[PDB]
Amino acid sequence: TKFSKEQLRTFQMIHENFGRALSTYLSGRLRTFVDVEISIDQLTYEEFIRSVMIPSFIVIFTGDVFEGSAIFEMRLDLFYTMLDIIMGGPGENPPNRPPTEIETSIMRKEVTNMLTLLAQAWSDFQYFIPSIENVETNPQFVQIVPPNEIVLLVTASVSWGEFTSFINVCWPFSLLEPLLEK
Repeated sequence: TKFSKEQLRTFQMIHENFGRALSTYLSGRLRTFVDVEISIDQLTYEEFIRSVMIPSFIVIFTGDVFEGSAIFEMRLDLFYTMLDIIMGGPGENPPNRPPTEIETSIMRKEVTNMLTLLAQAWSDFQYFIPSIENVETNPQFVQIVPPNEIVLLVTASVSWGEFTSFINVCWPFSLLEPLLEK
């Protein structure tokens, strides 16, 4: 429904810390300097989901302590750039298609690492171990909460060279609400 002023301040700080960890992690994986800027916004789930590209890499995840799911979404340009470089290539001119089984297998591990960094960012406020529930490439098939429910959307602007892409983490209010006291 809404958040206190203290509450969004806490969330910004948590994810700014995630962002710094993400920058170091991605700088390692893409073997170049990767800048990460974190912004936070509050909007309806329908507004978020309609902003998502077809196709994308959409990972639905939860934690041992969460009653419900959250979303980790990565643009495919970043997905294939990372993937190519991780496999030994230049990261030049990425395709625009759903990933194959092989590519999903490799990049799921990367997402698992990044979710672990997200969990580490949260460690003072709420311990959790992330687990991946589902992976989709079309946001039409992603309806974790009702359209009008408010979500906290964490946007990571990822920039390297002349390129700039995005990773989003979507936290539904119904997931955060029982934790808002902390």
